Amino acid sequence: MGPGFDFAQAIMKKNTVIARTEKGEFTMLGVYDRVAVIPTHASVGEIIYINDVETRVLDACALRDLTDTNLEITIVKLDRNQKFRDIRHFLPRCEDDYNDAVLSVHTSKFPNMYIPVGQVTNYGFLNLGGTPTHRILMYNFPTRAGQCGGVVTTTGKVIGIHVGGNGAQGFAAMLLHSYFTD
Ligand SMILES: COC(=O)CNC(=O)c1cc(C)on1
Ligand SMILES: COC(=O)CNC(=O)c1cc(C)on1
Repeated sequence: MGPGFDFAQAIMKKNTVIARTEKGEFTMLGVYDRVAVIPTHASVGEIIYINDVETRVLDACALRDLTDTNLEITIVKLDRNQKFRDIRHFLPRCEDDYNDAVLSVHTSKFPNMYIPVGQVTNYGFLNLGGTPTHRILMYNFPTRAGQCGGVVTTTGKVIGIHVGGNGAQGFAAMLLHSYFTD
């Protein structure tokens, strides 16, 4: 409807795939080459389905900060025959707050879904499903089962992936440029 949704759509149409693990179907953001991200609770294994194609996982790493605290981001390298458009220049360098964010989801259950979530708070520490987690972003939307791995954008920036909610607020893990230096 407006430039927030325009940026979000441009990211979904070229930089997302549907990832299936034993723990369900997730929106998965492709970042550069064959490298993508998914929430660590997806429990990526040796094989994953990508748009319903059996795909070998070449490498997967559950990120933690230098306090050895969960970040809830897994970086996956896929044995795929095609590279993602490089979107690393849209990743923030620092932890920050944001206005006017969009959460975008693409699965069999929720195709072409875009949610204007509004203001995003650098919340930081949260107990997420019993797991102490850092760098959590918070927004006041009653997000639901099926939105995990959804992409959080502003106009011009890709700032996080949706990892949970409590029924009133939703929670995302930050994406930082430093995660994807090669
Ligand atoms: C909204 O209430 C909160 O708990 C937010 N916490 C902070 O202020 C905070 C945490 C980190 C890291 O940087 N600022
Ligand atoms: C503050 O309330 C919560 O932490 C709600 N829990 C989740 O969002 C959650 C995510 C996963 C996986 O398992 N539980």
